[PDB]
Order: sequence, then C-alpha cells, then structure tokens
Amino acid sequence: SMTEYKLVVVGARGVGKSALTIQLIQNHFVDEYDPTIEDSYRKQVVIDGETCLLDILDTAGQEEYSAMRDQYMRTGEGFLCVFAINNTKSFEDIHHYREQIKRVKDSEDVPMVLVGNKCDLPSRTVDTKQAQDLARSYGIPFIETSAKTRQGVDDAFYTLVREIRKHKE
Amino acid sequence: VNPTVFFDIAVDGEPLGRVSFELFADKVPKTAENFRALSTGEKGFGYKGSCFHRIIPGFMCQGGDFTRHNGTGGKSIYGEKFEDENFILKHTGPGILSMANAGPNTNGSQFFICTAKTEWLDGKHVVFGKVKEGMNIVEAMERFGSRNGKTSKKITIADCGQL
Ligand SMILES: CCn1c(-c2cc(N3CCN(C)CC3)cnc2[C@H](C)OC)c2c3cc(ccc31)-c1csc(n1)C[C@H](NC(=O)[C@H]1C[C@@H]1C)C(=O)N1CCC[C@H](N1)C(=O)OCC(C)(C)C2
Ligand SMILES: Nc1nc2c(ncn2[C@@H]2O[C@H](COP(=O)(O)OP(=O)(O)NP(=O)(O)O)[C@@H](O)[C@H]2O)c(=O)[nH]1
Ligand SMILES: [Mg+2]
Repeated sequence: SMTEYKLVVVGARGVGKSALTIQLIQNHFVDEYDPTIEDSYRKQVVIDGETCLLDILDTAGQEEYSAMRDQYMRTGEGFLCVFAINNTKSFEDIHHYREQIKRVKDSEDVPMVLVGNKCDLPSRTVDTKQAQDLARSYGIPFIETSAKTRQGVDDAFYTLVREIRKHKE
Repeated sequence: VNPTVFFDIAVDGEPLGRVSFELFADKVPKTAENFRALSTGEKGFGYKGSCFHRIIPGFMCQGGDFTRHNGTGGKSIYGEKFEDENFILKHTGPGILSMANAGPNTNGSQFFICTAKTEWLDGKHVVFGKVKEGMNIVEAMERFGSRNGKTSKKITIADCGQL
C-alpha cells in the first residue's frame, strides 16, 4: 500500500533536530535538552494529496562519533540538514554533513533539504540570504523553521518527501 | 581514607541488591564530595528516589537526574553546574564511576557506571570512583537496557547513603 519514505535528520549538537521531529510527531515542544543517542519514529501524512508513511531517524549531533554515521547514511533516502540560525558554527558544519552524505552514497544527486531552525529567536547570526545562497549552490531547497512556534515544521519534512519523489520519479 | 557510599537498586519497585562505591577523594576531592553528599541527601536533595534513565549493554548505566527525573536534569551541591576538577583517572574498565555532562565544565549530578572500558571518554569526563561491592547488581541491570538506552523497566535508587 502506501509508500514509505526514509528521512534522516542530521546536524550539529543542539540545533533542534529532536525538537523538530517531536513537534512533527507529538505536536509539542519542551525547552529541556535531552541529547540524542538515536531515535526512530513513524508517521502517516498526506503530501500533495498522496498518503505516505514517514520513517524518521533522529540522529546524534555528538561530534565524537562522526565515524559512525556511514550505515544510517547508506540506508536513508533523504536528509534534513539542520542548523540553528543563532549558531554560525552549526551552519559551517552543514558542509561537512553534506560532503559525508555524498561520499557515503557515492552520488552528487542525494535528496536533501537545508533547515535553518530556531527562527523564533532574536539573536540571529546567519542571514537568510547567506543560507539561501548556500542552498542554491547545493541545488536543494532551504526552509526556515521554529520548533517552538511550529513555523515551517510540516513544510521542511514534506519538502524532503517531494525531493525524494523527484529523485525516484 | 576514601569515603564509601551505597545504592540500594530496585526494579519496578522490587529490590535487586546493593551496589557500593569507593569515592576517590584523594584525587578528585571536590567531585567525590558532591557524589558523597548527594548520596546521603544531607543538603535536602540527592540521589534517593531517582532512576537509571539510560542503560546500554556493553557500555554503561547512567543516572542521577533527581530534579526533573527525565534524563535532562540534576544539580551539584555547589550550584547547578561545576567545573571539571581534573582528568587524572581514566576509564579503564567495568565498574569505573564517572560524571556525565553536556560539554566542558558542566558537571551536575548525573553520573555513569561503566560496564566495559570506554577509553574515548578519557579527558572528557571526570572519573571519581569505582564499584566496590555489587558489580553483579550492575551487570543484572544491563538487561533492562537497550541499544539507545531506553530501559524496559523502571530502575531506581530506592535507598542510598554513606557506609
Ligand atoms: C553513535 C552512537 N553513540 C554511541 C555509540 C558508540 C559506539 N562506539 C563503538 C566504537 N568505539 C570505539 C567508539 C564508540 C558504539 N555504539 C554506540 C551506540 C550504542 O550506538 C547506538 C555512544 C553515544 C553517545 C552519545 C550519542 C550517540 C552515541 C551522547 C549523547 S549525549 C552524550 N553522549 C554524553 C552524555 N550526556 C548527557 O547525557 C547529558 C544530559 C546529561 C547532563 C553523558 O554524559 N554520558 C555519560 C557517558 C556515556 C554517554 N552519556 C553515553 O550515553 O554514551 C553512549 C555510548 C554507547 C557509550 C557512546
Ligand atoms: N527557542 C528555540 N529553542 C529551540 C528550538 N529548537 C530546539 N530548541 C532548544 O534547543 C535545545 C536543543 O534542542 P534539541 O532538539 O535537543 O537539539 P538536537 O539537535 O536534537 N541535539 P543532539 O544532537 O544532542 O541530539 C533544547 O533546549 C530545545 O528546547 C527552536 O526552534 N527555538
Ligand atoms: Mg537530539
């Protein structure tokens, strides 16, 4: 029956990977920081009229285990590359995640979406234009989000499904 | 002489057994004293009643969040957080007791007991004690864990204090 999509959420420590996912799954946000080992979720949604099942892997931002990402990158079909708009170092880390994914999948054509999260906060250090330019150079969409207000949460995950559909045609 | 403290471990409220620890006050006095005082409850708060929220077989059992009881909390006797005292002692094998944290100088009350050597945590987590008696209790605890740490039963510190 309904198509299953394997989404993988990646990015630096504390950028909001789990808060985005839990907003998607449970429609709520908490300010406490429960750092992730590895979590998985399932949700059915309707995207462009077509019902489908999202399989979401919520991955660790812990940098010390960077050598342990290869298998989940091989398995995943699309990647939400999340940075926090108040954290310039997490924006710089995005390039290394994207290179790892391309290298592990041996392809220049991997479904990805750039996500700039925490857009509710006033301390913005990454211009919107700076992120849009990067996304344009990657050939992937860029979506701004807040897990706290829910802004863009649905849009980010759904846009990634659309990228995967285009890849598979 | 190094203090000794004990945990009486329970599983869904049923007793399992006692683990005792030597606290290396001779190398890390500030860290050992935090754990000692949290074990006695003498500041009016501490480990009694709290859970082991993260158990990963082959690696470690982690606990000590008595303020939020959900893996995100805890606090030291010196304030919410305190600095990394030193990294003299290393994660040499099963039974090592060491501080959990969220990066440099964020020690609170969360801690972890190693069930194997975890040498990559050397220089990042402050080692301050080791299991003295009841390593078989810590091993018994491992089967309630899982790959990502979620426990299948409530593992609690039903009682604790100093010996
Ligand atoms: C890649 C998957 N992964 C793994 C991992 C690593 C390996 N290796 C195999 C090869 N060897 C040579 C290297 C390692 C194998 N298999 C896995 C797991 C089983 O794959 C699912 C770990 C880990 C840790 C974090 C995130 C992802 C992680 C993490 C996320 S926050 C953290 N660490 C530090 C953690 N802070 C907190 O809780 C804060 C909230 C409190 C205040 C913390 O102070 N402590 C205490 C020390 C232990 C640590 N928790 C923890 O739980 O470590 C789990 C462990 C399995 C030991 C390491
Ligand atoms: N203001 C605000 N805070 C947010 C937002 N998203 C996450 N946070 C906060 O930032 C902290 C880290 O969020 P978390 O989702 O745990 O990030 P993570 O990327 O999953 N961390 P890790 O890689 O360790 O698993 C939490 O305190 C969370 O409440 C957001 O959109 N706005
Ligand atoms: Mg997370």
